[PDB]
Amino acid sequence: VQLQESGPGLVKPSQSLSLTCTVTGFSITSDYAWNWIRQFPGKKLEWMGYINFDGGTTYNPSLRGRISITRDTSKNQFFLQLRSVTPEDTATYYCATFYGAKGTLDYWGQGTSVTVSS
Amino acid sequence: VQLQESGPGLVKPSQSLSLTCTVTGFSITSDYAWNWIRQFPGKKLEWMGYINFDGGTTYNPSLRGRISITRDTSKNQFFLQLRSVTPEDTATYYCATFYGAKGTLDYWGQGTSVTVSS
Amino acid sequence: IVLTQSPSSFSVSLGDRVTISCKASGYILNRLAWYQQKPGNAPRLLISGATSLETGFPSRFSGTGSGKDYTLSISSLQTEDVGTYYCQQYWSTPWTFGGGTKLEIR
Amino acid sequence: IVLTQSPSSFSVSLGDRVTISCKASGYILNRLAWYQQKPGNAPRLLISGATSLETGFPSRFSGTGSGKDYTLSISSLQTEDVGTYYCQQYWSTPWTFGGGTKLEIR
Amino acid sequence: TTSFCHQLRWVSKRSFKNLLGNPQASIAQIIVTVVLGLVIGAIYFGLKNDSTGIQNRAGVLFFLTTNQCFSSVSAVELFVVEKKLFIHEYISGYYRVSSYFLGKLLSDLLPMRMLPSIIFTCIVYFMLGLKPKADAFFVMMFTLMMVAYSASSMALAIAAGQSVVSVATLLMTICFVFMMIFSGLLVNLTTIASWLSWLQYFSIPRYGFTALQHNEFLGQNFCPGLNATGNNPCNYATCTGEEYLVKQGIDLSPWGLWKNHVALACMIVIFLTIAYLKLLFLKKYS
Amino acid sequence: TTSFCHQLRWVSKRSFKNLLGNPQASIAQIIVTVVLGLVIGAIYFGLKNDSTGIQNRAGVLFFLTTNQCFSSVSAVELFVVEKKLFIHEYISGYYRVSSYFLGKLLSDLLPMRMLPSIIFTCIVYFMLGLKPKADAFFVMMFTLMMVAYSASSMALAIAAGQSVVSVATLLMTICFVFMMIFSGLLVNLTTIASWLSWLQYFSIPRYGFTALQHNEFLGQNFCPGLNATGNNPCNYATCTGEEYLVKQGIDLSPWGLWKNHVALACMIVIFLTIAYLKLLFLKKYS
Ligand SMILES: *[C@@H]1O[C@H](CO)[C@@H](O[C@@H]2O[C@H](CO)[C@@H](O)[C@H](O)[C@H]2NC(C)=O)[C@H](O)[C@H]1NC(C)=O
Ligand SMILES: *[C@@H]1O[C@H](CO)[C@@H](O[C@@H]2O[C@H](CO)[C@@H](O)[C@H](O)[C@H]2NC(C)=O)[C@H](O)[C@H]1NC(C)=O
Repeated sequence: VQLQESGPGLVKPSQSLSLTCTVTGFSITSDYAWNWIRQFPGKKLEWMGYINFDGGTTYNPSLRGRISITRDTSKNQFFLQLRSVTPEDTATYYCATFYGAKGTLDYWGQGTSVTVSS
Repeated sequence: VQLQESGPGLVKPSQSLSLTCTVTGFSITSDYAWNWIRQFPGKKLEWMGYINFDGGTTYNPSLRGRISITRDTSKNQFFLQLRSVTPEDTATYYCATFYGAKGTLDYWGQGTSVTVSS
Repeated sequence: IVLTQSPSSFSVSLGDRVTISCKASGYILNRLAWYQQKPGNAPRLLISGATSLETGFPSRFSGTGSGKDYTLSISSLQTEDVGTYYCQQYWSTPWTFGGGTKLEIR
Repeated sequence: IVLTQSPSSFSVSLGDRVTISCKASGYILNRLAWYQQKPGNAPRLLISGATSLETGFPSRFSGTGSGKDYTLSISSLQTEDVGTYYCQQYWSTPWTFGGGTKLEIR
Repeated sequence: TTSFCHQLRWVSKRSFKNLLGNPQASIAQIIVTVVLGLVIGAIYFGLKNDSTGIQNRAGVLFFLTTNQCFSSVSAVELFVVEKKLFIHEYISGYYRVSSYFLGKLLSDLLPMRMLPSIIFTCIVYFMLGLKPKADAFFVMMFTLMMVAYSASSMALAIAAGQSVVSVATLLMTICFVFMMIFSGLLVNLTTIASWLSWLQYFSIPRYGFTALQHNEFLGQNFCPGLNATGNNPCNYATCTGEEYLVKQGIDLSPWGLWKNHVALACMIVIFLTIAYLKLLFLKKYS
Repeated sequence: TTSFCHQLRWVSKRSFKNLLGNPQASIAQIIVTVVLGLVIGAIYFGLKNDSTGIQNRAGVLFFLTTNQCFSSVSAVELFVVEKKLFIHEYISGYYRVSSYFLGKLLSDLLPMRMLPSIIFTCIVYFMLGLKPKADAFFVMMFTLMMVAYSASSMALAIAAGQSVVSVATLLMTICFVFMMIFSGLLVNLTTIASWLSWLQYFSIPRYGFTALQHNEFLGQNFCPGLNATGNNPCNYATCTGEEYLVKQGIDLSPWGLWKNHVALACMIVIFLTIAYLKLLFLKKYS
């Protein structure tokens, strides 16, 4: 599977940001569960959340009320929007592809830095 | 895995018969479940029973009280003995190797005809 | 659970599409393997999970069906594919096979 | 469930055996993947199920341990294997990763 | 006297007003099923479709059905308390017995068994997040209705014609536990040995629980990231609602949903017939 | 009078002979737990290690613990029936209150709660085919003992000091169902939301059921042909007893078995202390 996400490289604080991970190779509603993972500046990682193939979603409970992940089945796209951002959320973001029956995040997006700045 | 069973080619009725399937390639207590399958003269098949890796056994409930399957771990052998035979039980016999997580009887012995005859 | 593989014979010429329909007695839910017994050999595994296919086969074999109807379908029936095909549930012990279908050449 | 990957640094020379010990906070029961992040890339999957290994790796990598101690062990530490290695439980959402271990060259 | 209709309307008016006249047994049960519906709404709130979905969805269903069964044990009371008034009112000849029985069944059983069914479905059906379809909500609604009337019908069939509530209460509790075990949850009904697997069919929460998990598992899916249609090297996985149903031993065909209800209504008619024959045979004993 | 020992030996002799003198409440419960032990022996006979093993082994354990819990509801009776004899015998001053309470607890509770535990374990432990080890049989034996004494201790703690058995009986039944839901079977205790997942700890069958499935799943294995140590492309499989325990949320370490028993004995001491303080505070009310 081949993933590529693209969006803005900045957002003002206390707003929303949207990203889109165009998927080529499968269908979003075909098999796997589809996932978003941030990475703080430096080292630390944090799984954010997946929408699976049947549109149900699961979000990291640290990010309550602030993340939403949507699905556009025809273009094989899935979107995050992150509401009420903070310059903490300046982080590298990733879309990654979760197998389920292997359990491990097998495929990953190439990555885009997102900087919340005033 | 490479299986080979060998024993008598005959038994008198109302007795017991023993067969042995020497296994080369795995250990009997290592991974799979290990299985015995007869085949009536002509076409029909009948799964008889498996001892798995941890010595528990499961037998085809048509063959109640009559089959017993034992294990000899050092030589990688597992045995059937069939008690109170009948010339119905004249059949080709097979040892076969059941994967579990694939569910299908993946490997099979080469086969030995067993004829209950007076 | 008894399978019911009907009919037990077909006589279809070479290079054709032939259809075998295994009918369970309960639901077996894609737990249905097809085995391909030659004359004088042990039943080699052909179709696992009722859709997939074990590697080492000419990929002309196609397992379809769900519910209780299952179907092995052979497009371009070759010479090697005459034999006896046994469906086999593995949903629950005991793992009853089918009656088998002896294909024939026209 | 928080992992605890200690320590977060090692400086071991080339061609050696190095040992990384990820320590969970509960039992995670072999649900522990190792990821191998380069400088400037996305975390590529290295060890799945805490024992196995995804194809496309030099097979010098060996995941051991059970209970709560897990351990990636690298025999003959090459040049390509400097990086940052993140253990990651996937026993239950949320899937906390580890703090990562930045290897160094002596 | 009047033939059939005016007397059951009039006696049903009496005991119906008597139920409206008594807020204790009514409103006590109503507040119990409301707050209990809220607590089951809180504990199971937002049923996820993770690995932990199945045993959680099949948990709450096994509660509700079985809840209804012992919520029928209070229905032992309704023919035993007024028994002296029943025999005194029959030796004087106020009514016909079928008019009495069909009248009193209209009075207490038919409305009071409707309320915790519809209250349970309406307040737990959307907290839990079961199937968003409206007809599935209706099948759960009607299913809890029928299992309430049938467990209550068995409570009448055992209860009617006795003077002591307690021995019939213990006897009903013992038969409800022996029907509890033969629901789908607690034994796996498929792997009972055949010489006593036949008595599955005497169990009322198998009918209730089997319907409530027929209409509610059937479209579902329970392993995230695993489509599991034609599932491959996970076998043993139980990653649909179908595989949980068949592995539980339930007819996945749409008739297999409703034969639970025919078995229900058949148990209603037989059990009420047994209570009816007990009334015709004990009416002159007095 | 005598200080401490002769009076509890003598009153314990009285009520102990009174229990030997009454075959009804004793032998009725004994034949119920024997034939019920036989029926659970028949239904679950020869527990297989197939896919259907887990929900069958975790079925019967969830029965037995919960059985013991409501088998403690009869222990509501023992301080409420003799209440007039208790207050009359205290205003005359036959005894000390700690001598009375520790004496009567020796008389009824300590032997009668031993019998269905040891009978259940000895007749269902080998029909079912649980773990052949002798110490595991001992842990099940002692575990059913402790959960019987603790549920009975809660029955005393709520029961003591009242005149009516029935309201305390309904109140105990309501708290036992609200502890039933928080056992491991019926909710998956891990995925309760955190603001009411704290009250797991108030539930007695979580302690009983958690111990009984700690000592009995822990070595097992449940998918035939699948070794499942370092299990690969079955994830989601639940093919050990460990994965069922951790997925259920139970401390797989050996302390996690026995902290259930410390929590048990702590609940025994606290609940009997509450009943003790109720007796010291109501002894002069009379
Ligand atoms: C699971 O994957 C299967 C394919 O293996 C999907 O089933 C088929 O999907 C195609 C297009 O995606 C349809 O044209 C067929 O009609 C589907 N067949 C069946 C039997 O469903 C299926 O859609 C996937 N599951 C989900 C929930 O989307
Ligand atoms: C399951 O397979 C594993 C191997 O993946 C076995 O584990 C090892 O087995 C060898 C010899 O069989 C022993 O020397 C090791 O001590 C075992 N290691 C562990 C961690 O157990 C294991 O024996 C198999 N399971 C069973 C029940 O036999």
